Amino acid sequence: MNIIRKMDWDSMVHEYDLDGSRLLPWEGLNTPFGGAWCIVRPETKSFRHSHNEYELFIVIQGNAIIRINDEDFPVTKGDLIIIPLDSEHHVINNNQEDFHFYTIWWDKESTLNFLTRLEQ
Amino acid sequence: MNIIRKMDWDSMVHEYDLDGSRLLPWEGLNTPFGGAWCIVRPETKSFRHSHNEYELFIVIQGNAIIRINDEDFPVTKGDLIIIPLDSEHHVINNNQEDFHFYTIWWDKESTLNFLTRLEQD
Ligand code: NA
Ligand code: NI
Ligand code: NI
Repeated sequence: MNIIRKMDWDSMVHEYDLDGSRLLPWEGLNTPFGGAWCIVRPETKSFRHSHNEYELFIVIQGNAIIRINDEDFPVTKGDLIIIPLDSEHHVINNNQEDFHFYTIWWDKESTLNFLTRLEQ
Repeated sequence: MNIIRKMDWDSMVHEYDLDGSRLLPWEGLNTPFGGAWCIVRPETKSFRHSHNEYELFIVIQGNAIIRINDEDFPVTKGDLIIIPLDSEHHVINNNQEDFHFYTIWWDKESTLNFLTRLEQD
């Protein structure tokens, strides 16, 4: 089982108009949530969407405006954002510096699935 | 409820020899995990402990050493670290700049407690 994953900034995967690195798959790691390290590149904005799976953002570097429903939030390093269920959300980076955040998402399914694997 | 919590660094609570900002409590937030934004100050180390709970570190800023049962894991921005269950873990910051990481921890008690809450909600 692998304790450490060194970040490889050369193998980010573009998805939702951002460049990310997903937590999963990770063999041996049983979690009740999913995650991703996300980079919104300068002068861009991520794809807008909503969903039935709880989510929060941990703001790591840079500055962005985060738009939830029709509202905007200035955000910066250290800020936490909880996205309400059924909310359109996306991230706007107007700065000449990459915007980094980590997202964690979870629901009933992911939590039960964690419990099942500890059973088995 | 609160959609956003702006970080105030001054309000961090010192514990295990680091400065932390715990996620919980957060009214109306139901999670199957806990967590915290942690800073190991320059030229300091955190309090070593072991536990049954699962735990993951997301390394945010700075360079530092995670010692897990005496083997040392050098880490930087972007690295992720799983803490094996019951391991003897702490964080060593030998240089001149703050070391930041986010810890997320979880167990059967926290997941089941999350499920019980939706059902009660
Ligand atoms: Na600093
Ligand atoms: Ni989302
Ligand atoms: Ni721990």
